[PDB]
Amino acid sequence: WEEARALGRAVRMLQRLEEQCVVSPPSLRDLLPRTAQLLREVAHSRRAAGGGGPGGPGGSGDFLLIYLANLEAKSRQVAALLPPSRLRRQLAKLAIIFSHMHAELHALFPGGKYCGHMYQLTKAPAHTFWRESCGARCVLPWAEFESLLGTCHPVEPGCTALALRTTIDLTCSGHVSIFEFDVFTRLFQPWPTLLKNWQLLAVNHPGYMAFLTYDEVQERLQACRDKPGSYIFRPSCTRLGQWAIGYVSSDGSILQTIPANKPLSQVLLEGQKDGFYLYPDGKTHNPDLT
Ligand SMILES: [Ca+2]
Repeated sequence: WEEARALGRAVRMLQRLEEQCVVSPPSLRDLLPRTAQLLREVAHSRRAAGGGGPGGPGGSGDFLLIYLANLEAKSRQVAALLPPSRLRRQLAKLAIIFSHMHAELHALFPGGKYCGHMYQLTKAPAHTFWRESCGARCVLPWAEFESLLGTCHPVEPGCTALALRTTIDLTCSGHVSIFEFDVFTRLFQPWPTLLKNWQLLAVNHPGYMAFLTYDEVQERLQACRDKPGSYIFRPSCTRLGQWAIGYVSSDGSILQTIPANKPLSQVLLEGQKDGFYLYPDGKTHNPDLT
């Protein structure tokens, strides 16, 4: 069967990369063997008589077809860069993407065993939307997903929709999994104003940084070290669905805040009032979040 062969090809490509990579999270040296070990687990479980969950479009089989083709494409990108500033950045972005691919596979096939049909989103309104719109499916192509989301939260076609796609699609696969929609709706809660929240915080906010690691943001914030109240906020790529707010304190040290149940807009507005989050990316413009 073709899925078994494809799983073997993927495990081999991850081993080649792992050997070609011979530090701080996300690290390809860590992620490559971890993802391979998970795929070996998936292969074993797919031998079982049941365990595939509801079939058809967007089920476990479809998820793996799309996931392993994308994992191949990203692995080719890494191989083409590795030695046998630009390079550091390209390998950082790809490490973030691998951290995303690992987290998604772990969320949906923990221990190798599919749970995409049972998976539950963090935010209840978003969970209901997914199960009502998408049913038992764990993954959709972007164009279908943009249509379904639009029954509730329509986005303007063109550059805005494409920006939304770039934000939601953590694995850069062109498909949205239930795990990606969980992360997105957690980050940009609350549900009733979901895309307004995303517009105000991730398209029109100079403090937002996507696809940057902890080390890259520290390097960025150090530049602001003489402007206390400077801050940037990014989605964590190691603790998916959480924000990490990096900020310059009064004394000039770089601290971190992690939001919990409060929407980001509330955290930033309260941190503005308290005088902590004042100059986004060190810029003078701080957007009004009411
Ligand atoms: Ca994706």
